[PDB]
Amino acid sequence: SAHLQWMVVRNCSSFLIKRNKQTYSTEPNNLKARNSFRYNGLIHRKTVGVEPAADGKGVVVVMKRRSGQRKPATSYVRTTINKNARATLSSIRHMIRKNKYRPDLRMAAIRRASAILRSQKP
Amino acid sequence: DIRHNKDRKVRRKEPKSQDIYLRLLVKLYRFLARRTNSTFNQVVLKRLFMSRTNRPPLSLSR
Amino acid sequence: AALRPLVKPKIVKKRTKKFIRHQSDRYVKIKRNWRKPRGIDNRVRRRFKGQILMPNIGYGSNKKTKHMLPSGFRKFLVHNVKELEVLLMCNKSYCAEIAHNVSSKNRKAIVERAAQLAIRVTNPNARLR
Amino acid sequence: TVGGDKNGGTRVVKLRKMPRYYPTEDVPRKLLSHGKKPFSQHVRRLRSSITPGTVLIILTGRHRGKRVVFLKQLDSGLLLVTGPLVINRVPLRRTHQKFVIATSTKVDISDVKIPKHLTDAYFKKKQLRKPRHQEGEIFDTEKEKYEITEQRKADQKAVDLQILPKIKAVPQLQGYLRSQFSLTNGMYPHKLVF
Amino acid sequence: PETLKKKRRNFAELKVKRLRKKFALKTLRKARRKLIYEKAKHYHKEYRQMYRTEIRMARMARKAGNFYVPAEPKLAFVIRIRGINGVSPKVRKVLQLLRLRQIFNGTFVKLNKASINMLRIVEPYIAWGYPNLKSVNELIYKRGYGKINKKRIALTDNSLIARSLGKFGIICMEDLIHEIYTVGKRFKEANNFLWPFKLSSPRGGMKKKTTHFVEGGDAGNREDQINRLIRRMN
RNA sequence: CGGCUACCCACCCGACCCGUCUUGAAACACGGACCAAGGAGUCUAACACGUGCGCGAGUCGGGGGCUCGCACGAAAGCCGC
RNA sequence: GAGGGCGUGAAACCGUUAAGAGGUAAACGGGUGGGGUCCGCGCAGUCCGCCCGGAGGAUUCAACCCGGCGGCGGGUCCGG
Ligand SMILES: [Mg+2]
Ligand SMILES: [Mg+2]
Ligand SMILES: [Mg+2]
Ligand SMILES: [Mg+2]
Ligand SMILES: [Mg+2]
Ligand SMILES: [Mg+2]
Ligand SMILES: [Mg+2]
Ligand SMILES: [Mg+2]
Ligand SMILES: [Mg+2]
Ligand SMILES: [Mg+2]
Ligand SMILES: [Mg+2]
Ligand SMILES: [Mg+2]
Ligand SMILES: [Mg+2]
Ligand SMILES: [Mg+2]
Ligand SMILES: [Mg+2]
Repeated sequence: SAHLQWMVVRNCSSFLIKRNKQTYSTEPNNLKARNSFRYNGLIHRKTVGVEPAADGKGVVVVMKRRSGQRKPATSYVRTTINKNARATLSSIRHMIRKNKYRPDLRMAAIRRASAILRSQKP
Repeated sequence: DIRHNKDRKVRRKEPKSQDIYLRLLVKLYRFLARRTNSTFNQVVLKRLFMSRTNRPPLSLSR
Repeated sequence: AALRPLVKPKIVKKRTKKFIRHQSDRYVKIKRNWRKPRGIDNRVRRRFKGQILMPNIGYGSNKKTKHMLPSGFRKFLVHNVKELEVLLMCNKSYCAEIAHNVSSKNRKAIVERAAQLAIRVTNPNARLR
Repeated sequence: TVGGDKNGGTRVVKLRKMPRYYPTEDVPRKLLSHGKKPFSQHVRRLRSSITPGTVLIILTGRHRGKRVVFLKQLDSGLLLVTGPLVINRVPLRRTHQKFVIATSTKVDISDVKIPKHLTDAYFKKKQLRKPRHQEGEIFDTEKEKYEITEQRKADQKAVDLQILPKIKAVPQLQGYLRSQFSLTNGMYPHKLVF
Repeated sequence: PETLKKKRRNFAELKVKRLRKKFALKTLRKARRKLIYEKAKHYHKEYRQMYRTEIRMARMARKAGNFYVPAEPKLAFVIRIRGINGVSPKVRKVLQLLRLRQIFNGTFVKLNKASINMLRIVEPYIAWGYPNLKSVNELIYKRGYGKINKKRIALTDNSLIARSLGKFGIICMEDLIHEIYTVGKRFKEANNFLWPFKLSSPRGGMKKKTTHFVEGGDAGNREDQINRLIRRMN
């Protein structure tokens, strides 16, 4: 039930900021900032997300387990990748190309990972 | 030139109701009537935009 | 060494002047804001020559360059650091603008986060001593 | 590509590896237009009044209306002219076709015997600087202006010693080229015959 | 896998399936090219013969001291001359039926007993004449616009004509020009397919626009002099 | 060095003072010295049409009663012979 | 710069200081030019990121295997 939930979340929902002519969805598990159906990370059975590590280096990747639904305690598996600028970029690409696992938004995840690595470099 | 009093088609192209299930039905039947090239799909998509009056309740004996 | 945006075209404006309300110069009670003149024998309503101009849909700027700053970015208003990381993916076309009611203690943190994220800020180095 | 190693056999090497950084929202590609050539592949045009051995007036140059002799057309589309340094102090100079006025006078120059080493690449402006930041000296280059010799004077002395025997044959050409063109009050160019 | 190795050959088989189709399409396109070339050649020969026979008949008649009169031209080009506001409905209806709504536009009309009177009704607002072959050629090439649908699509490729009007045999623009200049059984469709030719203002300047051409103006019958005006309007 | 603009000045062209009654308003027709605040199509009952919702030859508890005393409860929940 | 109808302190109006202008009342729209405040840059000296071929140094991993956990996919729907 992805479209049924999107017809409720597309408006009248929290996390949404549209003060200017552009709107932003701002979910804890989301790659881009656009409030769209193909990029929402709360309504699908399979979701990929990247995030800067809490220690100060590396990238954490959150994947929707899909094994047990409606159980947000273990619904997300979190891994940590701390490698050079290319090994992480290749591992994240394999994580979406080898498995089917939502083949789209692969470029979105890769771009976000590269952008957060650019900020982790200094 | 030509008068512009009848240039705008008054027919509706979007359901005024906010029912989510009706919206999903419209989103599905629009794709069907656009792709399958079926006049039945076209007419059943057109009949979903209609209001409460234009969709009369058909009885069982009829 | 300002932050280079993405490709930007030469923005052209159809009208560079702001529309002035009719007879707003003679009386100071009449604000500069434009109001549609609805007189039965007014010159501006029937568009006599030599009078002031009325704003219509024709003066609409190009949609490709609408809401674009002269630097080449499009501004987005922020309040804290949480609403700054949302512009991470759109740093090449969109830029940040800190609100006016943000204190100087919490403003420098936003500036440092934007500098780390390589996000253009329209009002940098503001309210410094 | 497969190269030997120290331990563990040999490992394959992948040339042109994947990039490490991706800029977001990259610019799309063009529409692949046609009929557009670079400057090096353009066809060069010349006016019928500009023939080898013609006098030209340098209007927009730094000489501001000097009479020079035209030698030949280069490959980039610019005219290679020269005035006798004894007559008028102008070296072998590059000029533009549309920026000169051609006088109907002609000089027998067919036996010019122009060298082949000088070309469009021979006439360039090179600027270099030692420091990257700002300093008192002006780049250490423009302070002492260019004074390259033994190559700018060699070809000049090779060409003028051949051009002068052809100019001095005309009864009053060395003075005509010495003079500088100017517009007085009595004549207008639309009626003047050049 | 072996199934993937067989799918490798199936990919080449589908490539050959597309290649044979595109090769047949290219051969058919070359055949249609040759066909339209031959049709244009035949039309040029027909134009030569029809232009020479007009002088042939006159020369063979003048030898016996007897005058020869040609046939009345069956095609007439009409241009709108006057403006929009300030027109009677009796003539505005005819202007709307002649597809002449805005000023300075022209269309071809098949001359008949009804069309002659229709033009006479709106004579003060139109300038009509007998177009020439080169004028028709220019009006179809430069200002040629057809409507495959309710939109005005520019005439650039012969496929645009062959798709909408090819069911009668007018596949090419030369066929269109021939059907226009040699009005026959399929002239109405070819004329209605063409959008009203939006013409520019003349160069030499129109003399006494409100006066008839006979009195010294321009709004009237310009049988042979309308080409000199078309040359400046287009 | 670049800068449109809500800064000032000058030239060229066009430019009569706004609102409503009127076929006709800049009028020798009426109101306005200027500025700040307030200021005018609301609400109830009934009717007609159209739209959204729920049920459907049925529909409606707005009138009362029931559970526990309740800041939110002058709410909400229920009646089923 | 809260001094006994004293929080904040607008407009009409008036005084002073600075700038500019002045015979067709002032004002106004279209287009330029001049002056001034201010803004951004430091002005013959400043564009970014990717790949490769070279010039020097330091590091563990990546190829591959092993231990091993976490998730993906379907075959038997196997014990349920
Ligand atoms: Mg209208
Ligand atoms: Mg109507
Ligand atoms: Mg009126
Ligand atoms: Mg002219
Ligand atoms: Mg009023
Ligand atoms: Mg009255
Ligand atoms: Mg009266
Ligand atoms: Mg009035
Ligand atoms: Mg009055
Ligand atoms: Mg009176
Ligand atoms: Mg009064
Ligand atoms: Mg008020
Ligand atoms: Mg105080
Ligand atoms: Mg006080
Ligand atoms: Mg003064």
